[PDB]
Amino acid sequence: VASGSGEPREEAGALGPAWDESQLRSYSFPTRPIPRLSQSDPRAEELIENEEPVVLTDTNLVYPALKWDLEYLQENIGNGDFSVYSASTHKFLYYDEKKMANFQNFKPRSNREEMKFHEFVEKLQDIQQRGGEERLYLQQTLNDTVGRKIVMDFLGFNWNWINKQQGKRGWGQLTSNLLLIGMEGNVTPAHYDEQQNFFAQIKGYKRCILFPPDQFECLYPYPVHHPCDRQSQVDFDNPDYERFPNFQNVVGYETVVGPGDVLYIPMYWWHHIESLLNGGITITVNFWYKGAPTPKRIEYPLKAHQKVAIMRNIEKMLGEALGNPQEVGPLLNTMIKGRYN
Ligand SMILES: O=C(O)CNC(=O)c1ncc(-c2cn(CCCc3ccc(Cl)cc3)nn2)cc1O
Ligand SMILES: [Zn+2]
Repeated sequence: VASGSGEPREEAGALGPAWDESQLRSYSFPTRPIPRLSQSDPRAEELIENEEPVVLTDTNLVYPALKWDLEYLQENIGNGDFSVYSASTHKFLYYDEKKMANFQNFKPRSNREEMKFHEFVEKLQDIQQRGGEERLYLQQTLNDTVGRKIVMDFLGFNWNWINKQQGKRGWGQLTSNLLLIGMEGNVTPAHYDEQQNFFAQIKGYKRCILFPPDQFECLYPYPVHHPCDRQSQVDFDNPDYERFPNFQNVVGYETVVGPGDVLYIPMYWWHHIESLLNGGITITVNFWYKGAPTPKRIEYPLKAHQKVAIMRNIEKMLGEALGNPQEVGPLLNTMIKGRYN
C-alpha cells in the first residue's frame, strides 16, 4: 500500500486535514514517501544534483498564482485558443498525433479540442449541473497572448530561484510552461519525460507517484513509434501480470503536493499523477528544461536513464533503416530468440 502516502498535512489556522486518504486511489504496489524539505536545506540541493525527487515547500516559485481560481482566470487570461482534452474516464491517456499515422488500429479515447477559456468553464459548469461523468483536462503552454493581470503574475514568479537551479545543474533552456487545470479524480497515467521538470502546484492537491528509470523493466512502455510513446502499457487499475509480470516488482516514491509545493521530477523518472477524488479543481504549472548535456568521454557503468536513451535510439534507428516502424518488432525478436534469451 501507500506507506509513502503520508499522514495528511494539517493546514495552518487549524482549518482541518487538507485531505484524507479516502481521496487517494487504491493500487497494488508499495510506496515510500518523497521528502518534503525547505529550499535552504542542503539535503534538498543534493537530491536535485543527484537527480532524485524532492518536494520543495517554500520556493515562492509561483506565489502570485496562488490567488488563481477559475473566475480570476476567465476575466484576465484573454481570448486565446486553449487545448482541452476530453475523456470517458478518470484516465487521460494522451496520443502523439504525428506518430498517429503509423498505427491506425489503436483507436483514440481522449481527444483535443480548442476552446476559449469561457467555453471550457462553460463545459465544467454544465457537466457540473447535469452530474455528467465526462471529464476534462485543460493543458496549454501560456504565451504572451494572455491578459495584463496574468503577465504580471507570471513576472512575479521567483525566476531568481529557478534560474539559479538551471545554472547550478548545467541544464539547458526552459522549453515550456504548461498550465494544467483538471477535475477531481482525473488521472494522468504513468509516463516519463525526457526533461528535468519543476512541477509547481497552485490550487488543489495532486498525488504524484514516481518511479526511478531503473524500473523500466516493470513498467513496459509502448514502442517508441507508437502514439503512447513513453507511457506505461500497464493499467494501474487492473494490471495484466501475465503480459507484464515484472509490474509485481514495482515500488514507487509517492507524495501529495498542494498549493505552494514544488515537486522536482528528474528527467526520465516515471510519474503517475492524480487529482485527489472530491478535492475539486486542480491547477498546476510546469517548468521543463532540457537537461544537462552529456559529457564528452563517458563514465561507466552507465546510469539507467542513459540505457533508456540508448534503447530509444535503437528503436528510432531501426525504424528509419527498415523504412517502416512496424518492422521494428519482428526484427528485434528474430535478433533475440534463442540468441540472447
Ligand atoms: O497531470 C499532471 O499533473 C502531470 N502531467 C504531465 O506530467 C505531462 N507530461 C507530459 C505531457 C506531454 C505532452 N506532450 C505533448 C507536447 C508537449 C510537451 C513536450 C515536451 C515535454 Cl517534456 C512535455 C510536454 N508530451 N508530453 C503532458 C502532461 O500533462
Ligand atoms: Zn509528464
